[PDB]
Parts: sequence; C-alpha cells; structure tokens
Amino acid sequence: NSDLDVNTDIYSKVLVTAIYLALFVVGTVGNSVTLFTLARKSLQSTVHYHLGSLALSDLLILLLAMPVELYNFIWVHHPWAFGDAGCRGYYFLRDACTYATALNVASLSVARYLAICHPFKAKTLMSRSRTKKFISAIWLASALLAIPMLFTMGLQNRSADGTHPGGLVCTPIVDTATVKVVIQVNTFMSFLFPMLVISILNTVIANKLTVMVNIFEMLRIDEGLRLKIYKDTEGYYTIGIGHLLTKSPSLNAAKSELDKRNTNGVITKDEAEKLFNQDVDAAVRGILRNAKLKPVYDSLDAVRRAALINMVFQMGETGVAGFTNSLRMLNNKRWDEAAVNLAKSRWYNQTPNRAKRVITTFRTGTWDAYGSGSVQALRHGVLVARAVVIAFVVCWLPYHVRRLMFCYISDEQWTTFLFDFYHYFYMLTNALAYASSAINPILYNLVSANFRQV
Amino acid sequence: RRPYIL
Repeated sequence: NSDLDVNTDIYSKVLVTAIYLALFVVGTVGNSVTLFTLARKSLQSTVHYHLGSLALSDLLILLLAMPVELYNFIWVHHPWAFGDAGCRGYYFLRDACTYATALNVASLSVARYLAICHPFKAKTLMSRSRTKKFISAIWLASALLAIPMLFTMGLQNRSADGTHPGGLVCTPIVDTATVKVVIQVNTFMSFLFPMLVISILNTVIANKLTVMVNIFEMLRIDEGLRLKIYKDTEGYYTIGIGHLLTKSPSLNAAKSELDKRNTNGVITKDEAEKLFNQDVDAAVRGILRNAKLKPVYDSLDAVRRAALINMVFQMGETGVAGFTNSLRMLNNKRWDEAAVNLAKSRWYNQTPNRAKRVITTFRTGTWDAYGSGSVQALRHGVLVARAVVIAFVVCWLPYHVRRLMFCYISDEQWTTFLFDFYHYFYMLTNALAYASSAINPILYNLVSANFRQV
Repeated sequence: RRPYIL
C-alpha cells in the first residue's frame, strides 16, 4: 500500500526524544540568556557582537528546526504534514541558519586569531566597529546560499500507486543530477572551508598561548605589590613588585635610590608596573648573557622557562648560576631528580614557601602551585581553543556525511539494512547537530570570559 | 528503494 515506512523502534525514539529535549532546555536557556546578558554595556565588543549573532542563530535553529523535524522526521515519517510551503520553507530555514552558525563560528575564530596573534597590528588598529557590517554580510550570505533549497526540496507522491494520500513526502524533487551539485556546494560552504579555518586558526592560537611565558602573572603572586617602601624577608629596602633597591641600611639612600622625581617614599601604580617591567626585562637579559643559564633557558618550555626567570628575578644571574648541577639536570629534562637537588640545603630554603612553589612548577610544568586565580588564563585559553575545534567538527561532520550518501550511496546498494542504518544514523546526526547549538553557548561564554590576556 | 528524507 505505502511501503515507504521506517522500522525504528519506539524505545530509540523515546531516547532520541529525551536527548533532543535536554539539548533544547540547555541550548535555548544558554543562547537566550547570553544574548540578553550582552544586550547591555572595544575591542572585546566586536567578539560580543559575534557572540550575539551566534546565539541568535543557534536559538533559531532550536526554535524552527527542532519541533517539526522531531515530529515528521523522527516520529511520523509519512505523509508530510505541513504542505509544500511547509516543506521548502523548512529546508530553506534549516540551510540559512546552519550557514549562519558556521560563518559565525569561523568569523569569531578569525577575530580572536587577530586579537591574540596580531594585537597591535590587527586588533587595536584595523579591527573596530563597524564589524556590524560583517555580521550583516554573514546573514545575507546565509540567506542567498539557502536560496537553492527552495527549488531543490519539494512535495512528491511516492505511494506504491502514486495516488494515495498517505504517501505524500517532502523530498528533493529536481533531477538527481543537480541534487549532487546543491548538497556538495552546501557541504563545502557550510563545513569544509569553515572547518579548515577553525582548525588551523585555533591551533595557531593554542600554540601561541602555550609558548607565552606567564612570568608576570606569576610574580604578582609571589612578590606582591607595595607602593610604599618596606623591608623584605631578609630585611632590605624594597618597593613596588618586590623591587629591591639600595639594600644598605637605612631608610635614606633607599629613598634616594628611588629613580626615576622625588618619590618621598611612595610611588604611583603605573610607576610600580613600569619598574616591574624593567626588572623582568633585566632578568631575561641576565639569562641570555649568562653562559651557564642560557642553554638551559633555551631548551626549556614556557612554564619552567618562567620558573627560571622567577629565580633570576629573586637572586640575580650570579646566584642562579651557582646551582651548577641542578642546571645540568634541568637541561637534561631530569625534572624529578633536579627538584630534589634544589630542595637540598640550597640556602635558598631561607624562603621555603616561595621555593616549594617554584620547584613544584619546575617539576610538573603546570600552574597547580599558584592557586585557582587567573594565572591559569593561558592554559584555559589553550583548552578552550581545543574545545572549539573538537566541538564544531564532532557536531557537524557526521551530519554532512549523512546528507552526501542520500545522493551518492544512491545506486544501488540500497538494502533494508542500509535503509534502516540510514535512519538510526539520522537520529544520531541531528542529535549532534543540535548538540552544537547547546554546547556552544556554554563554551563561548568561557572564551568570552577568556580575554584577561588583552 | 531509498530514503526520502534529507
């Protein structure tokens, strides 16, 4: 009679239904809440506008695509319940919104790439509103690229007779020769180019961040900040970010050595920082002019690279080059045995806390020592940038693969097994595609929050 | 005989 039925069990449909609903509460709440939370306030503004556009897109995917497809595409497969305009309209909207979320994710990866990798070059100067026009153009491209779906999709009577009312389905009506063209184009524009961009860009971000020395945010913990002259651990005269000056007693030459203006014992914030910049600069410069400390510095990464600078900052190139064998092991990646060496009477266990903190950094190559404060900014930057690529590709890859085989697996391996597998596959793929628009609110608040670097 | 749903 109408043997175009699909035999996917009630239990898998309940499962998928559940999942879709969870995805729905999460996606809708997150997108809505973000777009109305950033309906209130450069250059992070630009990334805010990008986020706004993103959340809007995802929200519209959830509102327009989900309910109808949940009914007609996963529960009652035939006939098509919403008429021709229903059919073409649905598919056009689907297409438009997906182009939108893809182009947006890309554009955001591009903007972030610019901000982080070319801060002065790109970010501060070139990047500025109106990038509203960019988002506008994105939406326009979404619409125009979705235009084909209005001609390709349609209503067709596929019942055995081709006359019975219960066989009226929504399906590509044009010649199958063109269907391939259309969906291949869609595959490239909505997945391939974007996914390549996301991939390489975010990878470059991640590597740039992993290679950046968190040295400053590290010292601000250990060394603190006092903009009125004081006494340090061993009772010498210090100001600013632990900048020792005129260590000789007493309070007078200390105040004289306050250069550069008559400090009168007190300094301003921007002065304590500019002082701190010079100190950190003279440390690295001390590292790179010293024959014992340079090649060790060179071989290290970025964390244990900061760890050294800390020590050089605290004790000068002269003292740190006095740790001969520890250096020999650090250069040899003996993190284990070199940590034990430093922990020995190193005499620099006159301040054990600061020493313990530096050795468990050297040892682990991670920031576990420095509390849960945003010295973890870089690492989180990395992880978030990985999350982006993983999330996008995982969520959208199988979706596009399923669409390709609709028109390519075509002829003639279309068995019962394949016809079935196709629809279970469909469940899966739309589940992931809808997982995109619910994972990316929560994820992208984390990258929005992750701009303490700039 | 193939799927009708894209």
